[PDB]
Amino acid sequence: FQTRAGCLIGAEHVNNSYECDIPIGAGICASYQTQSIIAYTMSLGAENSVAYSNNSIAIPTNFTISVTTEILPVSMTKTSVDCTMY
Amino acid sequence: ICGDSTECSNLLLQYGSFCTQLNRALTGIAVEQDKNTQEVFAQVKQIYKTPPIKDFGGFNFSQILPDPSKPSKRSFIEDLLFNKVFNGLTVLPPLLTDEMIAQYTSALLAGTITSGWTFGAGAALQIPFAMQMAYRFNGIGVTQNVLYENQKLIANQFNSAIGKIQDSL
Amino acid sequence: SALGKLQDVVNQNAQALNTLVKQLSSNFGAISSVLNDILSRLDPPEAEVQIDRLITGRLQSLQTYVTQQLIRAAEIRASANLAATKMSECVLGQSKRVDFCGKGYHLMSFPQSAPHGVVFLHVTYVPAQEKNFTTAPAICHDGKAHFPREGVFVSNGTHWFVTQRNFYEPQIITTDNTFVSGNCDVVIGIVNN
Amino acid sequence: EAEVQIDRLITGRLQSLQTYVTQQLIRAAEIRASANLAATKMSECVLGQS
Amino acid sequence: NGLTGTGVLTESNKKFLPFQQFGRDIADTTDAVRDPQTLEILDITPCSFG
Ligand SMILES: *[C@@H]1O[C@H](CO)[C@@H](O[C@@H]2O[C@H](CO)[C@@H](O)[C@H](O)[C@H]2NC(C)=O)[C@H](O)[C@H]1NC(C)=O
Ligand SMILES: *[C@@H]1O[C@H](CO)[C@@H](O[C@@H]2O[C@H](CO)[C@@H](O)[C@H](O)[C@H]2NC(C)=O)[C@H](O)[C@H]1NC(C)=O
Ligand SMILES: *[C@@H]1O[C@H](CO)[C@@H](O[C@@H]2O[C@H](CO)[C@@H](O)[C@H](O)[C@H]2NC(C)=O)[C@H](O)[C@H]1NC(C)=O
Ligand SMILES: *[C@@H]1O[C@H](CO)[C@@H](O[C@@H]2O[C@H](CO)[C@@H](O)[C@H](O)[C@H]2NC(C)=O)[C@H](O)[C@H]1NC(C)=O
Ligand SMILES: *[C@@H]1O[C@H](CO)[C@@H](O[C@@H]2O[C@H](CO)[C@@H](O)[C@H](O)[C@H]2NC(C)=O)[C@H](O)[C@H]1NC(C)=O
Ligand SMILES: *[C@@H]1O[C@H](CO)[C@@H](O[C@@H]2O[C@H](CO)[C@@H](O)[C@H](O)[C@H]2NC(C)=O)[C@H](O)[C@H]1NC(C)=O
Ligand SMILES: *[C@@H]1O[C@H](CO)[C@@H](O)[C@H](O)[C@H]1NC(C)=O
Repeated sequence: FQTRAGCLIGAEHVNNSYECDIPIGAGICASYQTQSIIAYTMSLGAENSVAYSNNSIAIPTNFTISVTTEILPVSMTKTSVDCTMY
Repeated sequence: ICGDSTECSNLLLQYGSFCTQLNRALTGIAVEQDKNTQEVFAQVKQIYKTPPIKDFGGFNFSQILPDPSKPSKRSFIEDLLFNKVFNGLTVLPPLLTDEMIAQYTSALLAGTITSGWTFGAGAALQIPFAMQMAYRFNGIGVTQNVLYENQKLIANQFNSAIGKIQDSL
Repeated sequence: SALGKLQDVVNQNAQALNTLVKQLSSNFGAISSVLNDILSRLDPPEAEVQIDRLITGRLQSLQTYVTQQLIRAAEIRASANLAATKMSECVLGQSKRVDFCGKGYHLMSFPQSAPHGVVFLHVTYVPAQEKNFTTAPAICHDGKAHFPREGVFVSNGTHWFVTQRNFYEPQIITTDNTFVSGNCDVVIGIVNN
Repeated sequence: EAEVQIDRLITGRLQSLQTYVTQQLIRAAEIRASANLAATKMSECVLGQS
Repeated sequence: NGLTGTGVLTESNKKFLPFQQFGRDIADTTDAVRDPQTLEILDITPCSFG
């Protein structure tokens, strides 16, 4: 199969679009489905038209409480090398 | 360094692993270039589309909305921007094409024209565009009647000021 | 019972120290990689020429290690400054910056310590189960235009209410939740009620 | 005699390649901060009112 | 004639000047040549790698 990233051997080119799994490049990704290795154009997401008009409004009637995590590196290992003994 | 000659290539082995380090460094900076784009543009879950009949209270977004007869389905102003700007060396392509990034910006732009700031906090909830403009006027400390009584003037000023970006570029 | 952004730092630093250790076994164009085997079977005038190539190679190894540590410490400092700013603005206050403290309307945050980092637990409010309604900018009554004080005018199909904009809680339109400004002939979309 | 002359080229070319790779690390660390600011402006000016 | 290299030679659409014997581009790599018997100029392309 000929991509714009190069020539790809050993993967079948399907026609459906999934989320990206292993990036090949120039818009192509690969994944292990079903049992074989397939290559496809990635999808950006599901489509959605909003019911816009000039006198319509959507107002929520309930809510959820969400808790999510965020991880950040603060520090690293302090190392010294004696330049002469090295 | 050697250019396919076994004499130079054997002498090079005496230098250890300098050339595995250099490749590791360049690979580490070529992966983060795609990470850079993913975090600016993939800020939506859905790809939102704008309605076919576009009446936004007098505001006119036609020079920044996608144009089907154009290359890569870009907006009119995204085109002016794309027109203004061997031996062991290769260039790798980016993971997202330019078509994909123009798709991402048109989904952001249709989300904001149509739902205000609600789609960045949850599900998109539609609201008429002038009522959204009135909420934004409230957010800077002006009352809403000042928008509703000056709607046509505010819309004309906005249209005429979007028309000047296009000239200056 | 995830942490790859912390394991990446550990792995990159171990991978650099391993390369520095392993470059101690290259000749760099000398006869031996071990200095004692040049010293034992050579005399000073010719030991010196072989020792100088080892010195040259090992100095360059060490300099590459130190430059790449300096570039990586500057990336760790930006991360720690961002984590300090999140600790001040997300744990010691409530933020209005969108997406700064999680997805949704920030309510609060809790810190937790990690091996070389920090984990923030962000509590946010996410609205749910939206319904459709008809809206109007203003109400017209007695030849006057009425605007909501804080909310929106909504119709369930037959009746008009005021509600707050994030939670549906309909109330009667009175002179206590509205204010007046002008006639009902200038604003585009007034309804009569 | 060609070993001594090939090593002089090897040393120079290695130096030049490694200078190229250092200056790219320093330039990428600057592009990274610009993209981090662009990601914050997309959140705070496009999906909100600042 | 002494111009030594390796690659794949194709026929070209350049036009030298009668005294010019080979061409080179920016970065000064040889990308064309004249052969000394046909008096025809040939494009030089590096042999695929990756
Ligand atoms: C929004 O503004 C654009 C101007 O950029 C209007 O489109 C052009 O209008 C002129 C004047 O009639 C025409 O000559 C062009 O053919 C129009 N199309 C272009 C330039 O692509 C557009 O009509 C405006 N929208 C509304 C609803 O008025
Ligand atoms: C508000 O009303 C609109 C328009 O009536 C609804 O939009 C529908 O969206 C679906 C998408 O699955 C379309 O197939 C329908 O044609 C649309 N119109 C309908 C059902 O009349 C929208 O779903 C409504 N919103 C809510 C929250 O109920
Ligand atoms: C819109 O809401 C109004 C008021 O909530 C509804 O009118 C009331 O409906 C109840 C139904 O049991 C009656 O008992 C009341 O007498 C009605 N009038 C009042 C309270 O003043 C109306 O039915 C709703 N309309 C729709 C289409 O749902
Ligand atoms: C909002 O849009 C609706 C429909 O696009 C407008 O209703 C039209 O109003 C004009 C004049 O008021 C009529 O000539 C059309 O026949 C109406 N359309 C339909 C389908 O009935 C409405 O005027 C717009 N403005 C608002 C509600 O303020
Ligand atoms: C809302 O009610 C007002 C009256 O309170 C209506 O105003 C009348 O409009 C007609 C037609 O435009 C005029 O001929 C009358 O002179 C108006 N009377 C007054 C007292 O202003 C208005 O038309 C109504 N509008 C709707 C949409 O119901
Ligand atoms: C080099 O010599 C050969 C002959 O030894 C020439 O080849 C002739 O070229 C002409 C074109 O001008 C042809 O019409 C003849 O058929 C060729 N003959 C043979 C035997 O090959 C060639 O032209 C000479 N070139 C130079 C530059 O001297
Ligand atoms: C993919 O879809 C295109 C539709 O244009 C079709 O021509 C092509 O044969 C399809 N390929 C496969 C493997 O189904």
